[PDB]
Amino acid sequence: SYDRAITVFSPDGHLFQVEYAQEAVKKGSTAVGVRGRDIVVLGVEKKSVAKLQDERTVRKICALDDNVCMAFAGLTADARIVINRARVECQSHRLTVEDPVTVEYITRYIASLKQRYTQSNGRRPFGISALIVGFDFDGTPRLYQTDPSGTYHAWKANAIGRGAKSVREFLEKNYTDEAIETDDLTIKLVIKALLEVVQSGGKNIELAVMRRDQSLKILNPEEIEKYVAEIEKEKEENE
Amino acid sequence: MEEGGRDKAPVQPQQSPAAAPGGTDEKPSGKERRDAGDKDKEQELSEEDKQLQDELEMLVERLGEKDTSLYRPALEELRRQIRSSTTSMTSVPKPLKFLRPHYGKLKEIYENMAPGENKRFAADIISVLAMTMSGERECLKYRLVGSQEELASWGHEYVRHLAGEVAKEWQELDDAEKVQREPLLTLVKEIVPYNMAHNAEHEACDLLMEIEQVDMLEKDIDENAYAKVCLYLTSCVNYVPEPENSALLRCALGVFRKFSRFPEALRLALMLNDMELVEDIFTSCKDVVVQKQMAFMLGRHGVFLELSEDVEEYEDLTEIMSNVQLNSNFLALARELDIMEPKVPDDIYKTHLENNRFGGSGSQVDSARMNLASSFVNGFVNAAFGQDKLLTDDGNKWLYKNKDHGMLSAAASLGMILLWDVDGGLTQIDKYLYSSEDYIKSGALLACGIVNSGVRNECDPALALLSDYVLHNSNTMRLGSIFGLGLAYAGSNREDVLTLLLPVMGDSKSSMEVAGVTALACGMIAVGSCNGDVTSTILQTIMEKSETELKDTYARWLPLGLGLNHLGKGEAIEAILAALEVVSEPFRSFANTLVDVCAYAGSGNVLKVQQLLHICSEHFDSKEKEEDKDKKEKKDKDKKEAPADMGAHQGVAVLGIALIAMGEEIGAEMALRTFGHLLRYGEPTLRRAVPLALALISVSNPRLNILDTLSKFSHDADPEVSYNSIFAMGMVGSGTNNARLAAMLRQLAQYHAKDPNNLFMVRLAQGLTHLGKGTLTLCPYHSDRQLMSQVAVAGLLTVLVSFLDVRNIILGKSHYVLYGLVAAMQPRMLVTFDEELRPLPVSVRVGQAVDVVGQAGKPKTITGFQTHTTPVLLAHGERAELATEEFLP
Amino acid sequence: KKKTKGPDAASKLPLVTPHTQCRLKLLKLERIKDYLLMEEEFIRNQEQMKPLEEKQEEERSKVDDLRGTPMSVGTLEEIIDDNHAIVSTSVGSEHYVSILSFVDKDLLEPGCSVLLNHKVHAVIGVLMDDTDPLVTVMKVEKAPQETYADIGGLDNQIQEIKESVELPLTHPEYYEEMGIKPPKGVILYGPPGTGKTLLAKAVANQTSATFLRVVGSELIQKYLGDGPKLVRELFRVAEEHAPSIVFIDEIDAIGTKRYDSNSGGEREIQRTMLELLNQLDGFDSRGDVKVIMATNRIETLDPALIRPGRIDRKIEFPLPDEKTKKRIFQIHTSRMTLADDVTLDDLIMAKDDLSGADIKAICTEAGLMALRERRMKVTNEDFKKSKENVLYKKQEGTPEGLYL
Amino acid sequence: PIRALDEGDIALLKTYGQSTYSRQIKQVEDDIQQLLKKINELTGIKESDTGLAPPALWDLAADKQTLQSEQPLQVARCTKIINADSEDPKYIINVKQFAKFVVDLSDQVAPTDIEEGMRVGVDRNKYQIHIPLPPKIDPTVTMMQVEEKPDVTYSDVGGCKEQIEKLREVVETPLLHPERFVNLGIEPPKGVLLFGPPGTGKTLCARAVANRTDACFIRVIGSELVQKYVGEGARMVRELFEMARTKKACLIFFDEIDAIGGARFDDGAGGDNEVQRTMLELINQLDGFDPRGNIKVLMATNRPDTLDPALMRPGRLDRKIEFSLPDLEGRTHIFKIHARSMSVERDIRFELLARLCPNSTGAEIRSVCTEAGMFAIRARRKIATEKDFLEAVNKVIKSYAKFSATPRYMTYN
Ligand SMILES: Nc1ncnc2c1ncn2[C@@H]1O[C@H](COP(=O)(O)OP(=O)(O)OP(=O)(O)O)[C@@H](O)[C@H]1O
Ligand SMILES: Nc1ncnc2c1ncn2[C@@H]1O[C@H](COP(=O)(O)OP(=O)(O)OP(=O)(O)O)[C@@H](O)[C@H]1O
Ligand SMILES: [Mg+2]
Ligand SMILES: [Mg+2]
Repeated sequence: SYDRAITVFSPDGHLFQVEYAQEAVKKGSTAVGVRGRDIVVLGVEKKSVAKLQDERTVRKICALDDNVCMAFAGLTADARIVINRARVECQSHRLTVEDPVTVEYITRYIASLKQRYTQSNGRRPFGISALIVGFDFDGTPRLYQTDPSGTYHAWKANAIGRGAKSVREFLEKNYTDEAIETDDLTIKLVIKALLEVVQSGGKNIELAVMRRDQSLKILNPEEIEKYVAEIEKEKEENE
Repeated sequence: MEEGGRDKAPVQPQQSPAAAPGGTDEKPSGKERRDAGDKDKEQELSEEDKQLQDELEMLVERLGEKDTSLYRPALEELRRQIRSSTTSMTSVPKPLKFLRPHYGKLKEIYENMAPGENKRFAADIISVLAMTMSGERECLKYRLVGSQEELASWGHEYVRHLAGEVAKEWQELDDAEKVQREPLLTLVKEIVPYNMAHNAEHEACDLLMEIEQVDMLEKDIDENAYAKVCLYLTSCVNYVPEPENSALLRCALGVFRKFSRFPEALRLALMLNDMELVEDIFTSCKDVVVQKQMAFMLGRHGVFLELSEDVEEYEDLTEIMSNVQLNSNFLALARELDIMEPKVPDDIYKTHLENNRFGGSGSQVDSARMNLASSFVNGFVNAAFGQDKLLTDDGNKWLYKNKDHGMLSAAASLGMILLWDVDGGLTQIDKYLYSSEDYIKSGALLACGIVNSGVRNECDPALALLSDYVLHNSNTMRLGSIFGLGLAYAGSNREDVLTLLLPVMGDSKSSMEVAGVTALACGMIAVGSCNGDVTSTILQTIMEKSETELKDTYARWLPLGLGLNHLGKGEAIEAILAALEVVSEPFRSFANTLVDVCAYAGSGNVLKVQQLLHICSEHFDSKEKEEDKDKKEKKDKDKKEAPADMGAHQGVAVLGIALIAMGEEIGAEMALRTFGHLLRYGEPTLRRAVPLALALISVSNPRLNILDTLSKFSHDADPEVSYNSIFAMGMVGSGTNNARLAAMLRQLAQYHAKDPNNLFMVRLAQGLTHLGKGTLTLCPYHSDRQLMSQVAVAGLLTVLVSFLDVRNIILGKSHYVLYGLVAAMQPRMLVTFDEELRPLPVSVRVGQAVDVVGQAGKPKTITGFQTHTTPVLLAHGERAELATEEFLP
Repeated sequence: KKKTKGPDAASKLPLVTPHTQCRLKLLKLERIKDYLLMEEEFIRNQEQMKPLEEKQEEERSKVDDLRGTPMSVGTLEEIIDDNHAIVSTSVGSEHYVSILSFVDKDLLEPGCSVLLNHKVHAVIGVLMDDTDPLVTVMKVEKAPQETYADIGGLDNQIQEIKESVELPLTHPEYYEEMGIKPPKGVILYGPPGTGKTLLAKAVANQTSATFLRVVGSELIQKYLGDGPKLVRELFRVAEEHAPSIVFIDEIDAIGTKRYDSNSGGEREIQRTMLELLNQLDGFDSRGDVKVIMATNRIETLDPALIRPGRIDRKIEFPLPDEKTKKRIFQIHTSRMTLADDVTLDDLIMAKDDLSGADIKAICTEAGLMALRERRMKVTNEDFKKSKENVLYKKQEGTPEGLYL
Repeated sequence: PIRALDEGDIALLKTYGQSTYSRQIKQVEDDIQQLLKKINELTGIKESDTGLAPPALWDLAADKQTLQSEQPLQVARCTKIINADSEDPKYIINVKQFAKFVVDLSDQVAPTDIEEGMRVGVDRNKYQIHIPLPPKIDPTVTMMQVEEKPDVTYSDVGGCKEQIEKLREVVETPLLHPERFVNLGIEPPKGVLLFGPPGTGKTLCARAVANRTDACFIRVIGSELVQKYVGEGARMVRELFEMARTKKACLIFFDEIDAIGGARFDDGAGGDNEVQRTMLELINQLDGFDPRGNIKVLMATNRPDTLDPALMRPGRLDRKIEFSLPDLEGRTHIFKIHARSMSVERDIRFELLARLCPNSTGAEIRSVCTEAGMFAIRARRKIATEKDFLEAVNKVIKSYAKFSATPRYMTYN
């Protein structure tokens, strides 16, 4: 109505185009992530393989460096563009200053890049929301979550994608004030968080972990079902 | 046209039957192998239940009909094997072979011979293979055979054995809801000899299981709502042993057999008391069973538990008789003071306060009768020990002002002001009793008798009141002294009090009202036996009423007392006896229908109602039988108050149109009594019908009839915004609704609407389905039946105690041994389940929940939680022990 | 006293609670039948045994003959003098007629219909009521069969509408104590085939006041002056009666944005809409009348019909979620014979876009397909064929997952 | 493939599991409904609706004078006269439904008091003039006027100070203190139009002025004027104004002028053009010569842009008052008005609520108040509290037509 341009103000002061691109993220597959005392783990679902093409070129989680991880939602090509730009930026920073890249610096850089496609006309805003997970500052973990508008925040347990609200609802009650040790218990929490897959195929979950120490670790489809079995075993204790 | 590529069965199973007559002929190979090859196919196709168009029956019926007709009768060489096979393979097709006229052909094949067990291939099929047509045959052919020739051939013995095996089959095929159709056959087989069905089904359920009986019990108990009287009694008595024989619960036997005390048989109640003393061995199973035995069914049972264990095993009788009554009074005091009850409200009369500005100014009411009605309002609203100290001195000044009759009524108001009191109510009355005034003394005696009414203990049976009775020097100071006694021993049929009150009517006093009150007292003292009272009453009627032709006070006390003395019996022999006793002139024949209907308190008999409406139908009644039609309409509500609630609505439909629109005297005058007696809940249907034809008095008709409609306006207890109507009617009651003719009526109605917040309930329905007693008094109160001019004077003596069968409102109470627990439950609407396989939700609206000892309310079902196990009666009794048991780790 | 409750309900008795081939139902309907026959017999005897009759007082026939046999009906418009009023006939021809006696000269009022003679044309009576057979026909008197038991679970909406239309009647003690006026207007909006008319039926089934039902594109006549007058008479007859309720269905045929254009017929439509809009909430009073108004698309309505004060509660009916589908399936197949094999879990969970009417059609199609091969019991494959083979028209969007 | 159910299969289908009480049931319902039909037919109605009086009132007058009243009098149809020939005894008359005839007087009537232009009674046969009649007073216009006092006070309108001042200036002051205008030398206007968004608060102000008016008030139905017959709307318009002029100090109030007419277009052949005439009959009657005087007219509408510009001529409509959404003190005052008659917790502040409803009119605030009451009812409470209003606000104002509810003010912190 009063929109259709990226630099106009509605009578009550909104930027309707940014808001319109805001909802475009929720069309993607959900993904969550949490941090722990020793381990940080992020999980993705809704892979829904088409069983007739290879799956090594459909990656959704990528490492911006050797000691940081990122996940995304929304459409695809913009994600690839941002990934490439971020990798170049972090490597250049390591070149100009010998210290490694802190998890906060690269997030702020991504925020600035997404910010600078909003002021001018003739530039369509990016349509993705990112999750950054790292621990690089003296062995301490953190995660951050960004927005298509260009503002970042610090969380402890987030959820994005189609239907993140229910995952929230689950999280704010099931996440415990108990500072979570025993990393396997954190992974159990992540599995039970993704348990609300809209169809629960059992084999539509994928995890990635990072234990303050080593590079990326990827789970394989043999411990996922043992975790499922242990979840059923704990759940059968209803009486 | 679908035939071809598969119909080889219409080829080979067509040639085999075609030469089957040849098999019965010289070739025994067809007699054996072909019979086997047909029977095996038939059994296989009717065995499975997957294809409901049987592929063998439906390709044979056309030829198979004549084949079976000409095979069995034209064989003449019936060997066991060949004839058995023929009967087996010609008995099954008949359901498809013939049409509805098949009752004469259920046996044309099966009866020829019994091949083994007919249920062997008819064992696990529910209502498909054979049990449907077998059930139909046993239902109808057996009844036709046993209509008069009950003792006959196999049609009784072997039919009995077949019924037993078919009941076993109904249980063993699927054990499904078709079990509730097994009682059908039980009531269709030996219709008249139902006993030999019901006992059989009892034994069959004895080794069935101890848990699958409850559904059968409920089905029978709700099938007993209406049937033949003898069938009703048989079904009730056969239900009685069911919770004992198969199941060993035996806890509801004491509750579901009190219902068979009066209606079933006096000896039935004797055996119920016998089983209640034989049982109750567990101490819990005695204090609960005795809770309802007094305050929920009737009195006169304080001496049946006085055996040689009278320390605690037989001291419970005195507890539940009167000591439990005192404890309940103390509880109903403490709880009421805890929740909602200020000492001296007296506001509802003063509620007409926003009208002070309306209609100009006040200072209009100066009527002396007003003071009477005011006192009655202040009495009725002040029940449940709402005593007013020195606030009743207004009644003392009015007692010293005017209205000697109003003085008596005001004096008697203190009876119901301090109700159900034993400590000091008599002491409070005694101070004003010695006042040297005849009316004051009579009112004091009435109040004293009212105070201990319903307690029926041995406190002061005849100490004070009877000493004045035996000194009946004054005409007025003689009736109430005896009349209250009748109320005081209403539940007691003690012959001592009966013969002691008989001399009141035998004194030949000039006061006919005294004789009437004595008749009322003797009627309301006993409701069962003692025909000698009936003989004495009838003799007094013959010797007195013959010489007089006065007001119906004769018809208001003699025939009413006669009906009360023989109330609630469907034998009709007592009805015929009293009928042939009093054949006389029509003014006395008014009592014929009264005594006829008083013995029909409640049952399903459309014959009875049909003759009830045919009797006073139109007749044009040119001042001939107006009293007869008046009692006919006043009683049409009776006999219909337990019709399974269909009859109530249908009756309201009939009365709303028939008598209301095309009526002259029975309609325009005595048509509001039936609504005033039909229900006491308060619903928009009747509350709308009444005012529309009532607030418009229709002065053209006997405008006083509209006044009657005012009284039944207050037929609803439990105060509500109904007031808002009558309040308005009060203002139009200044000019219209004549003050000198309807002011006291409107005021007493408005006092009855919001009368006593606690103890509001008064509907003679303790338990979901019980109405044992309490209708006795309520009948006399409503027995004014017009003649409100007479009521204006009589009521000052009568209306104070006219309705004195009030039970307390509240039913929800923990009722622990020390009353420890408070409450944990969810009150809700009435039941929402009858015969559901899925979970039974009794509580339609569980949203409502309270955790106090507070009131129950009329349309409320209560369920519990927090695992208290509530092992008393699980429904509601106001005195459940509810011991805890939670063996659930 | 007004015309009073004027209740509209047949509602004899519904207790067929066995809902099977049990004896209880047979005995109960036996009781119903014999009561009805009893009442019929009573009315026959009432009408057959009337012996009294004169009913003319030697003058009633005199008055009957003094007035003409084919009396006509006219419209009084003024009364200049006693015994010389002035009336008019249909064609607008006034006549300075006289007024005779035997006509209570109390209830006559300018605008009231009167009874006139032919030959001399004087006033001889007053016609008590005049309601055309377009408004009395709108009324209902036989309640529809459904009730709350059949609704598949809409607890929020049911509680809402109950607080709207039912609760102020039965228990009107709270509202006065709090000092609030209960709401009077309700809109039911949402996608098609969800249950908007079920609540109308269910409410009409169980109530105590008068019910009036009107469908949208019926308030329209072609004579340029009948629409608004018919609306006015509708509300007049509703208010003179009991605390009635009015149900206008498929509104959007009447109200849409009130813009300015050329044709005169559309001007008439706008004129009628605007008259109703005044009638609902205009000058002084409104009365004790509730209005329910149902539509399946709401954005195209005139902003003056929807503002609060005129319509106070709006109720959206959304598509069913997976909790409700089980309830719907349990209701619509209750009276069905059915086999131990089937499990409704697969049918309810496989799909995620369907409504109540769709479920009913699936049930009937599956049952019929079972009948096709000569059976009564229903199996799982029948339900599979019913769901997939028909009952699904399609749509497309978001191609090939641009989002991942 | 598939096959068609044959007769034998149909026969067997109605055969297995029928139960022993199938038809035995249905025949019952059948005859039930049939006897229902019968019992309802046997009932019809009764009337007793002729208005006959008690017989005592009839008296014996029925024979004496009612019988002697049919034959002596005549109908005497009533018409008007347009052009009285003077000194020439021929008159001209029109029935307004018939044609025009030349007619004369009767024998007994003087030819003096027969002033031209008034209603007369006329014989059916000879069309002679017999008696005069007073000018018509229209039956619908008699109850057109309110003759009643709605109980709404100036004290009950909050947040509209200026508009109340201007309306008072137009209506009340010239009717009570008519000296300031002649003292300074100005003339009082005679027409005010009201406009604003729907719900702003117009008709309420109109009702308020009809309480302290101390003068005749006339409510006018916008949709009553149009008629099925030709030539009716204009007639009622002129009757309205003449009857208004008869008495002194009467006010006129209109609603939805856009119903009667606010545009003029060509063609519209047939039915439409009639309404055109009607509106014209108003306009030329609204002004012209002979100042109307202390007769004031009010126009109120919600759709001002569709009005005929001829209405905005100086002299017809003089002042136009705009109603606007209340800013801040309007909201606090409106809350204070509608929430002084319900039980509330005594320590609640209303300015906080005034913040959280930025663009809202009086209707929405009133609905918020009642809604908070309902949420108090749902739980068993006697006195409503803070949280009640806080929840009702989310229920009403914002909830309808929301956007980005889940994103919320993520970017606006
Ligand atoms: N929740 C439900 N429970 C039971 N039946 C339902 C439910 N929802 C829908 N139905 C079914 O939907 C039908 C009712 O029609 P409905 O009220 O949905 O029409 P509507 O919304 O007025 O549609 P339209 O736009 O065509 O007029 C019935 O077949 C009813 O059984
Ligand atoms: N300033 C205000 N003060 C008090 N109440 C107000 C105010 N503004 C609006 N209202 C409320 O608005 C409601 C109706 O207002 P009103 O009838 O005047 O609207 P309107 O603008 O004439 O509408 P429409 O043009 O649609 O007829 C009333 O309940 C009134 O209390
Ligand atoms: Mg519909
Ligand atoms: Mg308005």
